[PDB]
Amino acid sequence: MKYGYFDNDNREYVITRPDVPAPWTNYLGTEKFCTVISHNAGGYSFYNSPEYNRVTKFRPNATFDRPGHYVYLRDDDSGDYWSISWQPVAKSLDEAQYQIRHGLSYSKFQCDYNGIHARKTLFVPKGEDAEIWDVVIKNTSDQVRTISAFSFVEFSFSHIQSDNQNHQMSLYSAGTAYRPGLIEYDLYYNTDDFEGFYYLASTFDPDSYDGQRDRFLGLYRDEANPLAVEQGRCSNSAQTCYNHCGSLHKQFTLQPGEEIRFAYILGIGKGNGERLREHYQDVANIDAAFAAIKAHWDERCAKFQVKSPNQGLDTMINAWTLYQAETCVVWSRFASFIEVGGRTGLGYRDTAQDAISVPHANPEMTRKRIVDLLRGQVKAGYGLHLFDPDWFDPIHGIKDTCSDDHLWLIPTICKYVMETGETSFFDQMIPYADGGEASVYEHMKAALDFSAEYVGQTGICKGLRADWNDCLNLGGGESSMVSFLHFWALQEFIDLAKFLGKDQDVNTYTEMAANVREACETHLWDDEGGWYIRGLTKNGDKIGTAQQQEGRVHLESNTLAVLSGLASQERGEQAMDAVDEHLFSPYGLHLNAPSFSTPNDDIGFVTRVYQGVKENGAIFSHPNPWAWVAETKLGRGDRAMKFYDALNPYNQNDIIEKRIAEPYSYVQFIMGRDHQDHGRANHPWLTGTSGWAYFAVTNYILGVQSGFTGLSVDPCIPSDWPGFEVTRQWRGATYHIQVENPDHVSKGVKSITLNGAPIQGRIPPQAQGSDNQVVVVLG
Amino acid sequence: MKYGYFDNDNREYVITRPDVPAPWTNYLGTEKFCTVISHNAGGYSFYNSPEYNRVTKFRPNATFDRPGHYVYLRDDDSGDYWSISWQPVAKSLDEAQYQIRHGLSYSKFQCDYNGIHARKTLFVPKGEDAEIWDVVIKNTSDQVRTISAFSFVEFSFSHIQSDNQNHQMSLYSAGTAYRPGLIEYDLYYNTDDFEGFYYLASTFDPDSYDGQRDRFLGLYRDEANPLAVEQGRCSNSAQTCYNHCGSLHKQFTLQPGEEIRFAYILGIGKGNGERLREHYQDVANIDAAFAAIKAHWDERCAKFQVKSPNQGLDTMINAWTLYQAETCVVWSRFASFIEVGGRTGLGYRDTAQDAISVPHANPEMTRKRIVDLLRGQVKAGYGLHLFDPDWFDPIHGIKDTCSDDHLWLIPTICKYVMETGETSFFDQMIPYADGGEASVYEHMKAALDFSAEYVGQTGICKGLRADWNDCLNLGGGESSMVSFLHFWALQEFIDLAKFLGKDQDVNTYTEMAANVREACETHLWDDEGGWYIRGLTKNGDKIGTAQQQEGRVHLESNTLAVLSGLASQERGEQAMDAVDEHLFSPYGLHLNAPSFSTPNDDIGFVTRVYQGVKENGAIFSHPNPWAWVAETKLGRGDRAMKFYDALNPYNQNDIIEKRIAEPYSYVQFIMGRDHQDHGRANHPWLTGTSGWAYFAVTNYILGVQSGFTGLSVDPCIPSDWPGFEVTRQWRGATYHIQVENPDHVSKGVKSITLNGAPIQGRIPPQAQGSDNQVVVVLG
Ligand SMILES: [Ca+2]
Ligand SMILES: [Ca+2]
Ligand SMILES: [Ca+2]
Ligand SMILES: [Ca+2]
Ligand SMILES: [Ca+2]
Ligand SMILES: [Ca+2]
Repeated sequence: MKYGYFDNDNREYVITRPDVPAPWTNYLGTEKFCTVISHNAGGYSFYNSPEYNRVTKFRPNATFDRPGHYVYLRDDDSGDYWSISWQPVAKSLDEAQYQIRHGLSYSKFQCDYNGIHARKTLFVPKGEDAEIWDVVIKNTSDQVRTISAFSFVEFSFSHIQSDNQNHQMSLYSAGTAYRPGLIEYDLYYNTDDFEGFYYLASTFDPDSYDGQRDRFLGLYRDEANPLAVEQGRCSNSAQTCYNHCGSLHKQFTLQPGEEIRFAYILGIGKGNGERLREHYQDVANIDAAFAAIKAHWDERCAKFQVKSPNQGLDTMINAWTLYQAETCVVWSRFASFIEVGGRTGLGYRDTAQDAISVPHANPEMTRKRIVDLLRGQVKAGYGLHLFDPDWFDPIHGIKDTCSDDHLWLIPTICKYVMETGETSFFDQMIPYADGGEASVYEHMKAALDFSAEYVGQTGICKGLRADWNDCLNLGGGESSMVSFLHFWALQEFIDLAKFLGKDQDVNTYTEMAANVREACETHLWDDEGGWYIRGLTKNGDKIGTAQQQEGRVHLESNTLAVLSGLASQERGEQAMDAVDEHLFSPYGLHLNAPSFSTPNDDIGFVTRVYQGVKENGAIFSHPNPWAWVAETKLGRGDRAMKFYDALNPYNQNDIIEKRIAEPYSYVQFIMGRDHQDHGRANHPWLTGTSGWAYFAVTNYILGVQSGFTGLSVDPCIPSDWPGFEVTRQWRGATYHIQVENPDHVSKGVKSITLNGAPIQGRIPPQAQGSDNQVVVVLG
Repeated sequence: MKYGYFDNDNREYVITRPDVPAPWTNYLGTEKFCTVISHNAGGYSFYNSPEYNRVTKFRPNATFDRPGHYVYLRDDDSGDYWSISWQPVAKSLDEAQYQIRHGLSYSKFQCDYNGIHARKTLFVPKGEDAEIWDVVIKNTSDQVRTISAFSFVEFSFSHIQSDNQNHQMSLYSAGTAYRPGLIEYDLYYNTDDFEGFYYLASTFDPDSYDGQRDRFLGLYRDEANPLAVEQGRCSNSAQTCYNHCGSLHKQFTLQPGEEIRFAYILGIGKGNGERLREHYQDVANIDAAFAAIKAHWDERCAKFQVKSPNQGLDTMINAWTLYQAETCVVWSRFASFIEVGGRTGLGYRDTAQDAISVPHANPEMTRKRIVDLLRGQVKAGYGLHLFDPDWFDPIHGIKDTCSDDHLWLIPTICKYVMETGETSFFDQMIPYADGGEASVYEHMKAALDFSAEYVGQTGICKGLRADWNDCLNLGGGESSMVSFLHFWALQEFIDLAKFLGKDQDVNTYTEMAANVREACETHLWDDEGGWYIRGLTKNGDKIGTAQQQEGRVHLESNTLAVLSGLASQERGEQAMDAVDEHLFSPYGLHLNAPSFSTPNDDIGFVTRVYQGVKENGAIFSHPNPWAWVAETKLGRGDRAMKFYDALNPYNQNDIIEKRIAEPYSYVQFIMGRDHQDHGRANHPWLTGTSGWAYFAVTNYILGVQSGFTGLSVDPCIPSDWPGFEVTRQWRGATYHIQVENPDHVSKGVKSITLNGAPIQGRIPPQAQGSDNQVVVVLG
């Protein structure tokens, strides 16, 4: 079953039926004001901090996704009413036709019902901290129609906790006041004239309004049947205390075929509402704002475009996965329909990894997040697991430290400089979170040295998940994954030091890497099963062996052994063959197998998790891309693509009855074979899977990699591919890459010509604005 | 307008119309399992800790109070369905007749609709950690009817925060399994076989069941129209992960006039469900359990009964206010429809005050809370503002200390011993929260000494509310109220030391009290306005003077000046006359006047609060009873009763359109004259107003006071009262008190006779089980 389709021409996902088994969401905003909106217009907005500056409310994890940003239409001759979004009124789908088009930073809602055509486009314009509701109403009937429009948003008390609890305080913390076409919401305890005021305005001069939620909705009614909408007029309520809303109403008389256009604006700050309601009265200003949003992504998408034999890959890489990846980098991981309170700010390992994905499209935000992470690192070398970047924008101990967080930052910083050429970044002085300062280069060495220190007696990095927090504590237990990650970070740093001429560091870290490789190859390989173990308990018992009954094969250790470059080709192929044989499924690769069924605290919390769920036997998406990278390094492009196709949401567009979640977004995890809901995808949007998937496909399958001295093209594709084409923008120059595979191999470059001239090695960075033809022949 | 009436005979409040403007709630449970339930069956249950052991979910502060404990009935011949409680199905009130009877620790729901009579009694039986749903269905039509019943509860993830957020974890933290007539809910991460398991069972053998919320309710539906109920059968769902519910269904065939009875049981712990569903199959066991709940309160109510000319006073004192007061002592202040997360445990000043109210009815719980408070006190002498008694059941600094918390404990402990005669309690060794131990007596001296130390240069106690937390910080600013409270606590302690023969302490604290009185009479009286000021800013500016434009007269300082016994009769009368003239309203006494309109941090956060709201000009209920006590000490019974009648919820039974909240419960505050909603009552049930109101009426208006050596009867009533009667149980003996007022005075005892013999002074404690006639003649 399917509920929509991909519109490649307009870069939108079209939902043709609104009764989807779950809310399919989209993100509005590219700067500070953000809105998480569903195909049923359910959702909320926040400014900068989802935890402390929520703008409109949200009652999560319920059968309905309310409240939202709704527009109710009413036929004043009959009293009939409906919403432009299907919910909350939920007019019969046998009577009304709904369509939702989720685009990049905008969502279009459409409803055709009983002679009235209505469209509503929600988007956050660049340059403003507000959301525009561009509404168009057309009378498609043969008679004069009188239609009233009502907006609705329930204003938040700003702190999520204040919306969820402590109402003894929050119910008396705000008030509403009215001025022509503007409901002004005052957070009374927040004296900042900007952050302490919200508003809902209309470009039309209202006939009525409501600032009190209980008056608009009415007693024993909810968003599905507001009293104001039913009776055809608001109560013109506005007062201090209790729950507030932003409802503006206007009646329109439409001749047959006549259409009208107007807008509502939800925003923050005194003075902005009166200004924008006037500004957008000239619809040309709305169109101009929308055009800027289209341009924003056109510019980004154009920096990497691919044309290959795989339509699913092309569709996702050329738009959706880039979009999801950058969304993570810009908005972080704590504002969705799943993350709705508590954790806020930046997760160290999450953003460190996310930031490696789109420096080619958004270098400024990538640099910002990297600086945030460097500022969130302590002198010891590790990073604060969870912190608010605003804290350090001009601290926990080793017990709460997660052994891998800081290491992910190394490859990411190296990639950022490779991409932008900002080599001076390494000399920039950045303060440590716990006092003092050091250059970016030294921050990096502090991270590498930390992991070299925190190892066991056999030379393996400490790290094991004891509690329910996905954190590799240092309280006992060694992790194969951390050692492999350390090796990878070391290889990256070695290349850097070599490029910078830091001979002393080259020797130091080459030696360190050498010791890591020897220790891993000696202690982590299981020659009975033919794979790498997950690690060892604090008592020295190997976890992930061929002799154990549960948790024998682990995805993370085996994929990273190869991705890092530590594993030999021989062990790499066998380990990945075990991954394929024991972990592959039509929905993607399982994290481990068999699932754990016996609680064992020496192994970790994973033994206390349901089978086929989360860390215990589920298809955890994040590590899947690592398997693709591993396969490309082994030269098995067909194997890599088998894995890619299985996880690609695009290919599951017509199995929603099983997947449930959005077919345009990667999710945190899919229920594994051991759970009765095997196949159901959970937690779309804010997952590191998107950044890694984008990175894996662009840099390893398609094989396009920026470097310190040149651009490399070394693809690993399915042998049956006749070739493919990529448009890559790097350091201000364009590279039109054409890959030819006449001998039908998977990997191996026979020749590369730059502008008609054969070259050997990487492509040197060309002049600013230059357009270069690059022909790569595999063989 | 009214929505019900008081049924004095059955000690229940009868709601005859369910479309009340707000949820009118009741509390089920007397031991550890508690349920906050509304007249629409909305609400939730928790075990011991509302924060960490919630049993069923609750979506607060919304237009509907859901979810709840619902029973849906369906006519299987027509497909029509409705709930026994009006909501959530909300059958037209022109078609169905609903009645709800809230009783002491039980609630009866009734629905008469289209030939079917149904009753549902919810109550938590003593001895079990569960809630019984006693259901009776009767066919009152002239034809055979086939009716199906469905239960519904949405199981909580136990931690309130886990229900509200962090679903990335909680959605995979539980599961359901089914056994005949029992849905077993497993909190997977809680290994305790008792606390880590909930259940919903039925005495009947089910025809179908549902453990998955999404299957019972169905897609794009909610509690108002469950798919299972509409289709007439559950889907027999049960699995791990996602949201769970407890739905058991059974179809019944009823002959005309035939009725059936069965029960659902919501509870905690493995093994209990199978046991209780079987136990209650014999309805006699349900009746026996209900009888125990009636007995529980019959015993308590009988210990103090009054018959006076004031029906409102009698109705409330004989049942409702005692009930509300004891509810606060037993369940604390953090579980209602307003307090739904965050703060949990015990508020020091809240419980210290609450515990003075019902030692005559529940001495065991009173003693327990007193010990909790003593354990929550630090060596320095102050108490932890908010703490969990379980923490100390076998710490903040002076910056987070609230200057009055510990002082309230003194009069409360003295009262407890006076009431029970447990003089040995003073010698009991109790550990301080921050290490070490001392006798109860010494704990008390530590509190008194602390306040003597933390005073200003003029001798007034430090204390002023700087932030939004109702805490009198010691960071600068002096409080009249704290000094008066200190004096009151000192007078109480002096009487104690005198009784115990501690001459040295008698001299020490008499001297301390003397200094407090001199300092207050010298610096806190405003001879221009004729009242006591609120206090002084850290800069020495008096707050609450006749010359100021805002916040001139304050209720707390003026009432306590008299209640404490510090103020002279002359200043007392004038100060209280100012209270009457400037603060009295038909809804009760305002906290201060005029309201503040200019932010002034030297004065406190009150200057940043909306006018007529909370601390700034609202009718804050808590201090109102202090005014009654003050008036009785001044001998003005008519004035005291004017105040009592104005705040008494009972007298507002027919002005619900203005009051909104329950007419049987005191609330935290009523909107003041300065707010447009003046008259609206906010936050019923968990307010110290109930304990203080009970204490004020029983001990001061009716004037019955237990003492260390005898029982005192010194009433202060309206002059037109011909007299009144009280039945008082004290230390195992009964005192049948008859007060005669032939000369129509307000206060002053001419004579007192004990069992026919005239006596002078207090009534000596009589023999256990004795019944004594006490005749008091005023004159
Ligand atoms: Ca404000
Ligand atoms: Ca510096
Ligand atoms: Ca160019
Ligand atoms: Ca359990
Ligand atoms: Ca001891
Ligand atoms: Ca007796």
